Amino acid sequence: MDVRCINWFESHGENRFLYLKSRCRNGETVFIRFPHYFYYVVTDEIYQSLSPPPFNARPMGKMRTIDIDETISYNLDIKDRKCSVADMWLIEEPKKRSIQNATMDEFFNISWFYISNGISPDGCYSLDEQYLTKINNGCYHCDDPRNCFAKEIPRFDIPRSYLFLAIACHFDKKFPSVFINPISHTSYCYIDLSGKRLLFTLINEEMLTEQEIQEAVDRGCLRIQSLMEMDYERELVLCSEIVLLRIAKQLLELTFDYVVTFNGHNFDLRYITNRLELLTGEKIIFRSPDKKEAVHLCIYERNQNTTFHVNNNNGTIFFDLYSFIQKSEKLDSYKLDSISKNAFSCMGKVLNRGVREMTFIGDDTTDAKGKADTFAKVLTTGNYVTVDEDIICKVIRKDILENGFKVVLSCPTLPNDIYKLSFGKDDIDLAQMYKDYNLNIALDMARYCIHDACLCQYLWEYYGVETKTDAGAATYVLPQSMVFEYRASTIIKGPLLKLLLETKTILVRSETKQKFPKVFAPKQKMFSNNVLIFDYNSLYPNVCIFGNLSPETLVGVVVSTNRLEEEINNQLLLQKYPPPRYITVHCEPRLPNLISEIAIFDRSIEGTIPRLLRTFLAERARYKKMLKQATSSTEKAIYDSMQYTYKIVANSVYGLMGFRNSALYSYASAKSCTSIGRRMILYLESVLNGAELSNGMLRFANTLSNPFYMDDRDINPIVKTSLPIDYRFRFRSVYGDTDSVFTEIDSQDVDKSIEIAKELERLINSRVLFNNFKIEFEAVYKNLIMQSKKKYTTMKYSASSNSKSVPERINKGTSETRRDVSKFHKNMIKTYKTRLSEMLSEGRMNSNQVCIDILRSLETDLRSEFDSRSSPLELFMLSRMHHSNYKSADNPNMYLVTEYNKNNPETIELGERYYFAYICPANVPWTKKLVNIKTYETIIDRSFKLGSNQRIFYEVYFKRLTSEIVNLLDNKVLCISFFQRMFGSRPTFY
Amino acid sequence: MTSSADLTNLKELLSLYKSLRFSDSVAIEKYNSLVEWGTSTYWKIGVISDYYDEVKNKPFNIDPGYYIFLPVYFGSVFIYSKGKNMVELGSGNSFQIPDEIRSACNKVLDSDNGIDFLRFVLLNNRWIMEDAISKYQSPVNIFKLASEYGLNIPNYLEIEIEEDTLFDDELYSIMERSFDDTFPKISISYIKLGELKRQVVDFFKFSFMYIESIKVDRIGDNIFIPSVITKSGKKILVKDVDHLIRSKVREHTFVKVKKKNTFSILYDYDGNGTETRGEVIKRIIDTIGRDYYVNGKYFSKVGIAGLKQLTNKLDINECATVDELVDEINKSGTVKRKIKNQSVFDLSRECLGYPEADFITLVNNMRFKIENCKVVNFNIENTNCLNNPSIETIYGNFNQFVSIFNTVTDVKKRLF
Amino acid sequence: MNSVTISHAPYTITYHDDWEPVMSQLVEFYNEVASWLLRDETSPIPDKFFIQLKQPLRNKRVCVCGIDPYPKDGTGVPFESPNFTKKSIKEIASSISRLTGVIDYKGYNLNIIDGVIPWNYYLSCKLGETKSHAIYWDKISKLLLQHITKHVSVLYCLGKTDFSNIRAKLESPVTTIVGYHPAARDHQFEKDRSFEIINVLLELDNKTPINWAQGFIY
DNA sequence: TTCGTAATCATGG
DNA sequence: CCATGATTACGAATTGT
Repeated sequence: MDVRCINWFESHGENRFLYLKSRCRNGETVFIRFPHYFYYVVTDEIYQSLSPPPFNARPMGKMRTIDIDETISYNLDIKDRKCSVADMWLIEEPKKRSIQNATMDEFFNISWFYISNGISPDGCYSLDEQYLTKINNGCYHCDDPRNCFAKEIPRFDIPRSYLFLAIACHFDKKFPSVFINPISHTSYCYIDLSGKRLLFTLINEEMLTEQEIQEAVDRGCLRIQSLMEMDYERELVLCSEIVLLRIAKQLLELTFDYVVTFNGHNFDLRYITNRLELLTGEKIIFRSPDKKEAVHLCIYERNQNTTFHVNNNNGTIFFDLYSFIQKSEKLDSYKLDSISKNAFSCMGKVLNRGVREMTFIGDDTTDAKGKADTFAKVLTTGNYVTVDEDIICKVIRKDILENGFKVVLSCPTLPNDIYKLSFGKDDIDLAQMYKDYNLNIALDMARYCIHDACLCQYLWEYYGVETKTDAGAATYVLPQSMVFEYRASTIIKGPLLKLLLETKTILVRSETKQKFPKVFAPKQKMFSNNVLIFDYNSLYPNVCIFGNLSPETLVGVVVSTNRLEEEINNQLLLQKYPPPRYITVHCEPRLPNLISEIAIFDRSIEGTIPRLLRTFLAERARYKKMLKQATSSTEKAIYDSMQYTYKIVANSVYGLMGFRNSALYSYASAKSCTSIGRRMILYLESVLNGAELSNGMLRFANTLSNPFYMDDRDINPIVKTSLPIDYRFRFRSVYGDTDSVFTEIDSQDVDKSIEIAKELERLINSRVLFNNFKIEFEAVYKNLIMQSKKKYTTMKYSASSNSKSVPERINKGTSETRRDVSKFHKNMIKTYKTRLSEMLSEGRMNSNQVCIDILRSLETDLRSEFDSRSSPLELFMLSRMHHSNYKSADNPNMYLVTEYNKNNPETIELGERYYFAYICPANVPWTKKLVNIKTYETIIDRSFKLGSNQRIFYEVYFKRLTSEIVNLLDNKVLCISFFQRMFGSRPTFY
Repeated sequence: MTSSADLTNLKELLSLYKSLRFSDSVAIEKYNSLVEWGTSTYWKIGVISDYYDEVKNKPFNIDPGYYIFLPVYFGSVFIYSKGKNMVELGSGNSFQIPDEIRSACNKVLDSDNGIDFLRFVLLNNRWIMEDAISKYQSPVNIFKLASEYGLNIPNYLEIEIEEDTLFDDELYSIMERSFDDTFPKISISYIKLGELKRQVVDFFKFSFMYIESIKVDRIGDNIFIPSVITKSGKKILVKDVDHLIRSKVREHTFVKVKKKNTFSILYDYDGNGTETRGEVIKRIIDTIGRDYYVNGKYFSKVGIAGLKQLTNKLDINECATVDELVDEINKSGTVKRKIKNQSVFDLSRECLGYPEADFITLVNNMRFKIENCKVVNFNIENTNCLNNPSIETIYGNFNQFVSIFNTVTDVKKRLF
Repeated sequence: MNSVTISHAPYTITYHDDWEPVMSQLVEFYNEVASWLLRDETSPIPDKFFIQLKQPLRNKRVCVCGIDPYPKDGTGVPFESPNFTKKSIKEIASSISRLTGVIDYKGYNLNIIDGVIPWNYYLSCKLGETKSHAIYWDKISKLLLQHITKHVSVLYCLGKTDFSNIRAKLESPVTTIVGYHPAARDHQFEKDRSFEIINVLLELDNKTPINWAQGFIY
């Protein structure tokens, strides 16, 4: 009776229980039902003085309660912390009960259930049949979870079941609504417990005039008329709306394990449910494992932006990849095709050319290990392939090799040998295809829909959602379904509760929390010399450990409003509070009248936050080692999930220390952490800048003095290295923040830079730094143009790479998807960035010669475009969403669309996405001063031909373009002079 | 919401808005916090010159009826309302007054909720009553209550008017003789029964006269008020140093002056001159002497003395040497808590009567040297702050502040 | 005061001037909802669907809202019961009598009082199926509520669960209080003190109080 | 919760 | 007086057709 857990979910009826869904070795599904109680923590005297005795009480032993409230002090006579040591009791109430002096009230009931019962949310257990009572088929009841889960066993592999689905609706002019637009296609990917994978697609028949249905049936598709006569092994099935929706409702009702959809909670599921309701009163029903609760599907909202969730209670997890990707890691755009571009990419070699086609070959000897396999696996259902991140091509034939792939695309010939392949945008307009509906169009949309449905699966294995879910549930002590639904303040209560019980301590705030009230600027932007990147090894957790910065180890906070008291206090502080036992951290005063604020922390006994951080760091290091010494794929995935979970939970401490409604609120600790981090960053930045490498020695710009107090280490600036004698390099420091530091080396030989970076890292770690502060060499950047860490472009070489290596084109901050900028502006930005990157590698660039050259090029291009008028109108067309939900009085855009509606037979509704541009009489010459622009915007339709009496405002687009270009570049006076000469305005920098 | 605590808090806000007073910092902070709470919980909320009508300056016929007449005196005016501290017009700062009168005023106010606030008149450490403001009870009944506690009460006259009467200057003189008060009469406020609007009468007249010089006279413990003398020797009362500086008085020059039937007062300069207050302050200081520094509303000494200051504030006997000083300090048992609950810097500041803001600003701009937890040497770091002559005077007196600070630290270590 | 025409029933809607500047949007959202509503009989008749547009929004200060109209014998005016038989109106009348101290009473009409508007969030419902038209009316309800919110001072909600996240539904922040379930078990609605806080804020909004007794029927 | 453009208003060189 | 500077308001950066 060995079971592995999958999910834990609660019942929200009149009688509430808790559910365990588990699988055995064979593959059977077992549901176990527990009663859920309300957990309270009281003191022994409080327990002995309750008139109605609690339902059940369990001792916890002697706990020490500490008041962690902070009081200022304008002197050095500080009152000691008050601690109360007493026996403590834990009680369970079937119904909610209020206790006046209950403690530890910021922890969830489910976490108490787990920790008291000694059950991990996802372990493998040999259950006991004595305490389980059968009530239905597959649903049992348990009353004593403590003894039933006594035995623990090593994990064992189990199968799983998945559903992925996609929808394609009809639309002509606007975003579809349920009342006017039916479903054209639905696609399903299905994985059962037998391990067999099925794919199928349902096509509507109301757009398939009888002859087309007959020709499709003769072609090879299937036609059905009732619900009972559908078989899944048939790939394509033709049916009406009613039966299609009935099959959708039937499929959504099974007891799956994961129903995964990209943005399906807002559009797909809602669309199906509402359309089914309109067509027929029949509605989807979910039932509890005990067959006692029946609920209907109604998507609800949570404001975290708004994230939609399903009200299922049958144990299935309705997962939405969109929200997970949004809250997991940061991208430029969160479109499906953009994520596919960033995820599935490879490099291939051209084997054939000629006519309008090309043959690409891909193997592991070209890009890396596993990239070719992933690209080939996605290629099974792919339709369009993106090449060189510039062109989109239609696949004509594809052949999966034994350990690679080959593909033939319809692309123009290109003068190269190795190119980059990716999956991305599709050059198809669905509105036109829906206008002329024929069987070929229907089949091709069927292929698109099935590829879209499978892409969710491919992303699901790419991101490792299953292993990460299990790891997070185990570490956080939380049910699976809610691992990716809560913020940082909730995923920290489990480990914090465990640490509090292990240390036998309680922290209380017996007051109220009044609500008390940096951007780094790089020295230069265009670099043209190599940049070494270094990453700090978890600066905040390590420095919190170093300073013992915890709420319960704060000796006091001493403030002074005058130099008299400040000097006296500093003298008495150095007299009575000596190092290294204590530490004193200056901070910015919390009130305008204060001039000095000092917080004192004790290092005699380790705190609670440092203990949690040390535990997290040690576990992550152990899991890194275990992953590095592993060979199987499953073990590697599990270890990667564990290390990622520990990293993501250990990096949320600093934020929670500054949150009022958190369980780790500490103002003094937060300010101390920030100040000490700033001090360490400044010390490293000062010691690196100007340090040179002469002969076989390296000299730093300043003495290696500890910035906190006296240390027994040697402080000789000159350090002996083992690099070649002839090397003579001088380094500079440009940028530095919490998680990285940038260093500047004046050369272009990547191999020498890499070796010197490795040696410098070793020397800094062994000699310059101290205690548990260390750094790691990350990458080498070339052609660096940067405003901040939000926006920059460069070429990236990894640490373990040589001169003959493929660069990584890093570019972020720019969206390239903002559909209200231009079509001409984007192309100009791309060409000018390419020219900048081309001239930034020449060798003789300095600072004040790139700006003049780019300015002259911009002169030539802008004047040529203005005097030529050869650009088509479609490149200068902008678009905007129409909606009359506007405040104020007029907002002339409403006036413009109303006038167009009045003066043209074509009518624009309140959801139509309309095009507009700038047109003027052609007789006006170049204008420098600018006036209002809203009255020069005109709406362009399909039939609009630009008359000879009108032209387009080149000046507006040129001003926007030159503003964006001037946002780059170093010199200021030249740029402002150019801008004043051209458009007669002041540039808006930053 | 279900409990009535929220609606009780809401009517508390409504009452506070009905009696809004921006001068009280604590009340304003509490009101702002409550407004923030209301606009955060409910996502939104809807949230004494006006008490006086136009002053009468010419004779006019009066409406027959029952009226109450009360002289308005010449001096600084204070207002004290329930739930807030005392308020002085213009800036709204605070001041320290004995707790006995605090309790008496609280007992007066809490008896009747209709009394909005009480009016205080201060002139050269002399506190008297002028008028009362209540929407339900006439002040006549509460003069008896105020006199019962021993607190001084003014002269009020209740007169019933039957026929039309002209408020000519002769009537004003007859009324003033009827009052027969030694204190100066700056105006007369008279009220009609049953009317919430209370109104005042002040006849005005102006001319030009020559002042010989401006002197200053001793009033008490480091409190001084400027005194102006003329050719004829008549004394002109001055409101404060602020009135002197804002009236733009000039030495050995003819100035325009306000007159009443019994006394004459200087008045504000309403011209469009370009004179700057900064140079006027130093000119007045030079005319009156460099041994003076302004504590806001008054002037103070710069005398060295040194040791004859702690005895006065401590309300103890005279001291000669250190050992007997320590013995006499120890022998007292009641004042000890003031020593044991208050710092040293502010204690020295009170002992030498230094201003709060001025000294606090000064001590943050010039460096010290501390040895054996004692002050030994000091030196100025930035000399710009010396531009104000008061800064220079305080810097000159700082040589005695350091010594008294050392002595206070010595005795503090000796006691504990 | 003008009229507009609909392709489907009522085929004619008469509206007041204050409701003019957004009413046009309504018809655009109505021709895509009208066809489906008429399939099943609804209470009341479609002819009384938009009679609440008559009360001008200039002379109103407080708003009372209901999630659904009366399932049976609907008349159009929200919270109206001439026979005084509905549980909700009975509870409202009893609470008003208790608050005002009036012992003898016969009926109450909320439309008589000047300053308050009787409003329903869903303007139609099927008999025997409470709240069976949320999807049909959603957009129209949001539009009308956002318009009425720009004229009323304080908004008093009915139903804790129905309007739980009403703050997110309205973009403009406006003084709002949520009321309890009118027929809540354990006499929860008896202890409610919404009428006092309503006029406390109304006075705080520099507005005259509201004479509830005006709505009484004798 | 972000930023960037456009129209308006307001202040010291 | 007005170029210069600083506020205020707008609206997609949205995602699913």
